Amino acid sequence: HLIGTSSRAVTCHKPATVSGGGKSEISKSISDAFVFGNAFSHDIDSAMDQVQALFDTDFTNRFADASRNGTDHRPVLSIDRSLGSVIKLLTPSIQYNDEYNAFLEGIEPDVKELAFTVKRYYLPEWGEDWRSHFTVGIMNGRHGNMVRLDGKKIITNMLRVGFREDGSWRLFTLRPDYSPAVKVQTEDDITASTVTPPWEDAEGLPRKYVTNCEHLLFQRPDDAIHRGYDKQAEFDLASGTDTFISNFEPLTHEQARDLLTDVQAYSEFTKPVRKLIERVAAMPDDQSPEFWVCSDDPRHLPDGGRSKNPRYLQVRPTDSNPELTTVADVAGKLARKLP
Amino acid sequence: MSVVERRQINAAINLRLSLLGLPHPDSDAILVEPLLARQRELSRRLKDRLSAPDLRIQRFLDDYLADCDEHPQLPRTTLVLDEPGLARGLSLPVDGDEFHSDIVASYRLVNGVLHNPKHDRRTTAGVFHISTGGLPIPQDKVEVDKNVYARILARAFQAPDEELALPYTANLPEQAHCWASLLMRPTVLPAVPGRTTEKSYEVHFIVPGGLMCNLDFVEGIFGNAGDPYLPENDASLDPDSWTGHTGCVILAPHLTTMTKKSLGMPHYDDATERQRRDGQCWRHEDDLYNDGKAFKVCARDERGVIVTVIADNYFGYCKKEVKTQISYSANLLGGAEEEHSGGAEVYPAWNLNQDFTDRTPDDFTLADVISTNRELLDVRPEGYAVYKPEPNIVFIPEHSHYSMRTQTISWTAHGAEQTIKLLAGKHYLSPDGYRIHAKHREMDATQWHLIGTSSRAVTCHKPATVSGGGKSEISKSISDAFVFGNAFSHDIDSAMDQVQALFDTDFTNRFADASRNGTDHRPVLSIDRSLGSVIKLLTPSIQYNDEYNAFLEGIEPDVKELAFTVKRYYLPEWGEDWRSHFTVGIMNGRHGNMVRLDGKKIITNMLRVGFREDGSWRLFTLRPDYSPAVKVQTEDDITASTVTPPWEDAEGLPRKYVTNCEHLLFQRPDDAIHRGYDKQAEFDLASGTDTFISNFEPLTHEQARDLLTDVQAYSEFTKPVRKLIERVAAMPDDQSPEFWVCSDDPRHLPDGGRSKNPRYLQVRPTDSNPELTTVADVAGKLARKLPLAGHAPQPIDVVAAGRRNNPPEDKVPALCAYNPLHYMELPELFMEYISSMTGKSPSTTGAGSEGALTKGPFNALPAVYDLNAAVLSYALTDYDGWLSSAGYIGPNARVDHDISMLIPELFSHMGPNDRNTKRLISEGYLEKMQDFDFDGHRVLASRLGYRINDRFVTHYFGRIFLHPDVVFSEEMLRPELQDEKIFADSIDVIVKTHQRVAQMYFDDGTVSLACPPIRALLEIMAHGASAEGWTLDSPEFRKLFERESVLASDWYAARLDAKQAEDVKQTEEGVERLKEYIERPDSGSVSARLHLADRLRELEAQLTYERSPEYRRSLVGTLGRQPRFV
Ligand SMILES: [Mg+2]
Ligand SMILES: [Mg+2]
Repeated sequence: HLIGTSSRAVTCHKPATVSGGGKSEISKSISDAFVFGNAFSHDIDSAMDQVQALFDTDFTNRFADASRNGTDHRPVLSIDRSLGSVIKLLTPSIQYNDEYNAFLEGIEPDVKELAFTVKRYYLPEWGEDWRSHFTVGIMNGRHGNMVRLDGKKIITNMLRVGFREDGSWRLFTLRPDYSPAVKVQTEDDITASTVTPPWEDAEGLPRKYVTNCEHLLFQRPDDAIHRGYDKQAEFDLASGTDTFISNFEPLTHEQARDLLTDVQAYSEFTKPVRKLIERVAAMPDDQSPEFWVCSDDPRHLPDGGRSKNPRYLQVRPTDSNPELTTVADVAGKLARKLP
Repeated sequence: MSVVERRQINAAINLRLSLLGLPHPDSDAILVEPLLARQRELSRRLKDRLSAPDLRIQRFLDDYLADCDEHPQLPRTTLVLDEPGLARGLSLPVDGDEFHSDIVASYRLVNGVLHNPKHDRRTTAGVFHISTGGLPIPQDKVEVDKNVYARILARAFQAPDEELALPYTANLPEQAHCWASLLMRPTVLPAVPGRTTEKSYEVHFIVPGGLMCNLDFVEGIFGNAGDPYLPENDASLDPDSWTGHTGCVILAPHLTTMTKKSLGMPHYDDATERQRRDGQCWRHEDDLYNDGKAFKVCARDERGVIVTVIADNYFGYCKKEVKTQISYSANLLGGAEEEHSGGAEVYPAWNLNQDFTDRTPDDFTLADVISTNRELLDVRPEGYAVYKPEPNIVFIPEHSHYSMRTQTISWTAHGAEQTIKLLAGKHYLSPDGYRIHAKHREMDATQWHLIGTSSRAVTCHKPATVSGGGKSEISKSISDAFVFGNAFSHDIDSAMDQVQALFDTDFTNRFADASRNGTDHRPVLSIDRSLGSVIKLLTPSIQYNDEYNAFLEGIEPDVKELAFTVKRYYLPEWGEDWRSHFTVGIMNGRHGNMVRLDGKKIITNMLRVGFREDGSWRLFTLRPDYSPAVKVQTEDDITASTVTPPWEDAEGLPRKYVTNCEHLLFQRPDDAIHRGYDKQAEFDLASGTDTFISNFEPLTHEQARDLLTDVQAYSEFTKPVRKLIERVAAMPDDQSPEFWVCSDDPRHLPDGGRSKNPRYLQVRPTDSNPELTTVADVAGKLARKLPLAGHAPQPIDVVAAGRRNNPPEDKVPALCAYNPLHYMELPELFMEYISSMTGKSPSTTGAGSEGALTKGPFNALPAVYDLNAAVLSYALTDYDGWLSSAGYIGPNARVDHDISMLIPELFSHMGPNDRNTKRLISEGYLEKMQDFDFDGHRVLASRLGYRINDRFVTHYFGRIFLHPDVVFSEEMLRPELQDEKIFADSIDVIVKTHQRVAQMYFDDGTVSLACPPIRALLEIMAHGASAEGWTLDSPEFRKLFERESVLASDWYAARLDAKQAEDVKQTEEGVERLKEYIERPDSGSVSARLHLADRLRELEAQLTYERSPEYRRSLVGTLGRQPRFV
């Protein structure tokens, strides 16, 4: 699919944030927080009948301003109607009548989600027949509930917003047209800033401009002890050769050869760490370096546990990914008619 | 291949072209030149001297064609391909990557070599021509006059220059024109210890240089026998491994422009009805031979020399001709068969979850395994051993404990508990061969479990299977067919409440044998109770009592599956709070329905069994403990087999032993055009660099770069093809090879479409995964208490022929009366084998026929030879004839090959007694097909034999599927419920085809050669009754097929008398051959090197034994030899 990225940056500043308030999280991409589910329907044929009736609805007289009614005649599956257009069309709005907003409230959330799904995947090659591409599977002769597109299950994107009291996740579906925002990190821990009138207009509203005083970030991969979870730290710690690492346990060649055949723990690491364990395990005992660090083994404390403050100097995201940084700079300059 | 290997082949090629005086590239030479000048001069003094194999061929032609206008003489000077690889290097220009002639387009590829012949497809209509003057000609073949054959064979050696041009020199200032020859030794009789020596016949391919790619093709399949001029390669000087038979194949596409008139064939007015039927006559003087269509002409008789000329270069003709000549040698040799079959040694496997304790019987100990093969074992101090020829095989003491959680194997030895690490990639063999290995799931590399594979092979054999009947699927692994779904629950709380109630059930008083009650007190979630135990615990069984099986039948299917899921994933760490570990997701504030283990969705294994009428897949859940059976492929297309008393017991019931005559498999990846679908083909076509590929489109570097940037198509390929496209895209324009082949782009046809016959030569699975083949052989020998070193063949266990079915269409006949699995007694089985009906090419009377045992187009001999030996291989062995269904079950239940994949898994989970058809019938698992009236006409449905019922499905498919009672609907088990008319029409088509095929045996008179069983069957098929008035129901007719009848018969002893007489004749000929050769004065040097002195004494010892009545008694239980060929 296509991703559209606005060139209009909304630069966010997260100051004066206590420990555990989420200072570094503001520049961390939300794509890794994605949870993937499927679409479930207790009765797909009764659901597609309401979707078909919803498609056959005359949406032209929906606006609160009378001058706007009778101007938009695009059907829902029209090529001239984007996926976002259909989402706004079926969302109660101030611009819509009470006649229409009351009608929108009466649509089942199961039906609204299926209507968006048909819109997302409709191909004009299908013509009038779109129901034949949306079925439910039959398992052991019994009808299933997971909606399928040409046999294949439909995959939905979700994010967690808090936990229930019983500990289970509160998952919520993202809009079909939502895509993770692109973040260009500008600050992490030590920030130098200034306030001036805007550099492009001395008579404008003053602004704050910041830079990062640090060229390497002193990261604490707390949850890297859970193999496969902290993907970034696992890549940072395994794929480098000059990484400054602190509060980790020094591991030996034989320890890497033992972990290589620890099939459970080995299969849980992300691919960068699995590669690192392979390379170390293949080293003869006379080949240097003598030690290596694994992302899931912090420094063993003499008491018995392990250090809760593992650390390493991380290359800044804008330097490890200079291309996307250039794209944002070029795009942001076009947005402001700047050379 | 490496650049070094390619320069060595080119160097060997240059030496041989220089010996023949032919032009060759100019690229130490001072060193070999005096040797070359010497060998040339020795060669011109002996010029036009024929090698020993060519002498047996030429002497045959000179005598067989003694009364003809022409007396064809073989090419006296040829380019002899005495080493493997030469034909590969010669089939492409030395300096270029592309070659074009009027018959082939050849390309050097990144992933191998590509050869597109003039015709992309094989045909059968009027293709097999047999010369008169030899053995009888079947009714379906084209009859060619002996004189016309001589004129054809004479013109076959008059080849034009363009056809003689080697591809090796196509870009050189001067080209090399020559004939090329390749000697091969294809297997005809397999080796069975103490029973038969592996015997092969000898074939000599003699083709013009422009057909070099055909020599590379057959050399890869059947091997290279070397320089035929050397005594080491003379089949007659080692007669114990020779069948006494010689084949010859000439390829001459230029024969397609012969006129019938120039060949002296009669005009249509002067020709007989057989000649008019066969096109062996002309009308206009411009009429081409065989009306321009492809053809091969063939001459052979009882002497054992078959000479075939093929006028088409499509590679299928070459391998099928070798198959024909192997079948020709088998019928003339006796005691052997050539089968159009696939097969595999199938070892059943189970998912053993996390913990398993070894259960080795008392007659199997590691102490005995060590002392029997201690020169092969490195005994470790902890008390286990490692197989030194393959260190990944590890022999574990009996009664050991396997744990996946702690990842250990523990036992007691040397008065101490021993613990070793359970490694992934090792094969832990119990003293009886039972294998434990660690594996992670396909959809979750972090989910690990133990796999247990039985060392007790159920060796499956799939013969007489028409095209589309699933012949190759018998050996394909069912792993890639797995469909993965999730666990579903309408209400997980109420379901877990019923599961907890189920766990707190008193299960100890469950048995029908009341003395077995009160003995098992293990809870459901006990460590001492296995996952399979819980499944057997909740599965209705005849071992349980009436009240308990009713209690089980009252368990809802969801609760039963959830109970198994709780048992599958339960951990003793959880204690008694297992409920909290199973929940459903809350999405948008609404409770979901996917059962989740600690938050993660549970993944379930499923298989498709057919399609609904709307096209949707019929998915069915597998038992948690089901794992795909291990399949060691043994056959595919060309099978040499024999029937002897078991090699471990001369008094035992005779068995069949098979081997594959092919070493590369000529695969046709039909569905490779659907990217990602055919994972095996896509891996084979992309991961290689030496693959022989045919009927694919040659692709350029630029086309790889365009495909690399086509995100949709590129992402749909499997990773191997994606990696190949990446590599070719990175290639500059100055880097060779210039071409490559993509698995989804077959050869583009001149008429717009693409070829439907894409082909490549596949390395056999037993050769591409040699470690697993070693594992099965070691495990199988331990299961039989045999030493690890030595040939230990496994007999066939199950014979499950496949059958293609189809619903009726406007011109296609109804062939859809069979249900998933039929059992046929010998009479009904051989009406199927004789007919081999298929909906493809349906004639005017019913349906089409592939001939007897599907060898119709691959048999130069009367089919009745095969039928006599085939009927004996079932009567002498008590082999049951099974018949699986493919394509359709009735007119409306399409199943494709879903059931073909299920048959090996089904039988592998059935023991010997389970598969015994006499108790299956008497216990109500097999229903006899009954005749019925329809529109006043009696529908003879009884010819279909027996079919499985739902009791068979519930009991034996219940060992694979979680809910077996729903895998097959009633319309699928009793297909007449779909449409009675279409069912009656199918039987009518079957009965009418039985008539047409059996009648051919009367038109050509070969029915007079049939044994009494086969003879009366043909009379019944063709006329409605035998000469004695017998129908299929008559007890006198059916008793002819019983074992005690054939053993006590005179026609069987006559086959055993003929067998002993022919073996004595071959040996005494081999004795006179060696005596003569050693008594030559100049042959003393080779007698010392080849140990011909010892070999002659072995022959004379073999001759005395073959003459004794002791050898005649050992022949009882074998197929014998055809007593008369006319
Ligand atoms: Mg700080
Ligand atoms: Mg075949």
